[PDB]
Amino acid sequence: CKXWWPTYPC
Amino acid sequence: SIPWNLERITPPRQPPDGGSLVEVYLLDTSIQSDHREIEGRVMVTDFENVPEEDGTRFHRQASKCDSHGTHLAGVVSGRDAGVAKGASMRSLRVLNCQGKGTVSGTLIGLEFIRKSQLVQPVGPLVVLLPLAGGYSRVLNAACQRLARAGVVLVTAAGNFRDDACLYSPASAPEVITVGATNAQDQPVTLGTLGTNFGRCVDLFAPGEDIIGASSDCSTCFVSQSGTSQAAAHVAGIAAMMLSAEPELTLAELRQRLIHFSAKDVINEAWFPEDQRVLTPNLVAALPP
Amino acid sequence: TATFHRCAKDPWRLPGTYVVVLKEETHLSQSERTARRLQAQAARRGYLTKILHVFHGLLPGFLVKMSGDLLELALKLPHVDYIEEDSSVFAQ
Repeated sequence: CKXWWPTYPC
Repeated sequence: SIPWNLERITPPRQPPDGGSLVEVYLLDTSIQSDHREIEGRVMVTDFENVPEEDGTRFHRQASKCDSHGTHLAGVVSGRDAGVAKGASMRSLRVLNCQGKGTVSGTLIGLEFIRKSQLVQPVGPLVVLLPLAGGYSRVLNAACQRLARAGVVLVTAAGNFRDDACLYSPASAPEVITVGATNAQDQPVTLGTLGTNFGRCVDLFAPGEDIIGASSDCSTCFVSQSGTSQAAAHVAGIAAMMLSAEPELTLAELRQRLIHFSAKDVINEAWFPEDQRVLTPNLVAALPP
Repeated sequence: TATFHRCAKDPWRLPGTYVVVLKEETHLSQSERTARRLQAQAARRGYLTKILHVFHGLLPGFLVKMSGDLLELALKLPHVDYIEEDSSVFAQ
């Protein structure tokens, strides 16, 4: 997973 | 180091260009076609048939209008977080900025797909319908006719914590209808509602906290939940299966989806008592 | 033998627009003529109609914006299989 990120989190 | 849902569909014992022989049509909202996750993978058709938004002072912001469809295009074919990274997609706009469409607009969109196919045939087609309305004789008939013409249709079961047979296109038997499960392999709850269930659902797939392209910026990602996300996983898995075995009929593809699914991992106590024996206890997965 | 259908979820209905579905194997030329016949018969009764789209490829028929008062008349047109009032679909 839950959330929001400015780039691919993984 | 991998989104939970992509790990879940991988056999327990990442394909870089899976599904390349297949074209996936998406009937959804507008999409941010220049988002790095899907740029060059999705072709925006000239098709648009949507009702006006509710509320006289509605503000049409692209980041908001494009949210749903951009995330789903990413789940199917996205560079970093997609299931079938080699599949090409074509998008048709049948949902407005508030996610609302009409049965007539959806019918005209399904017709546009078949007409496009006749004019310039390519490989096997998968049509993703991440939407639902009430039971519709005409929408089920159009879906049945397109499936009989050789096209694979995948739809969301619906997010009403209800029997999927009361909704369309979920209730069309020729369409692969997909419910949503979470990281604990349990049916997804969405506020006071959640995934639909019953005899019209073919299988479940990951549909909670799914990382995918966010239309807030060209490289942004956001998690979303719903039977639309679960249906997008099955459209990606179907694109991979059809790309590896392009001669598969619809019946054979449905058999492969069931065979490769994880079995008996859902606790049936979540469903109403009479629906437990009617709801398939299957969570989609890729073949080895 | 032609029947009328509308959404059971009353708030999702979209009255005033109807999908007229013709029998299987009805040709596009026959669908267009049936749409024009509906407009002409409706006009004899003082009603305006608009043919928004003529379907062919999956299901033969047409989409018409008209008063539901004309449904008894429309169900008697040649080739009609059934008529469905338009309704909403939502992102899931």
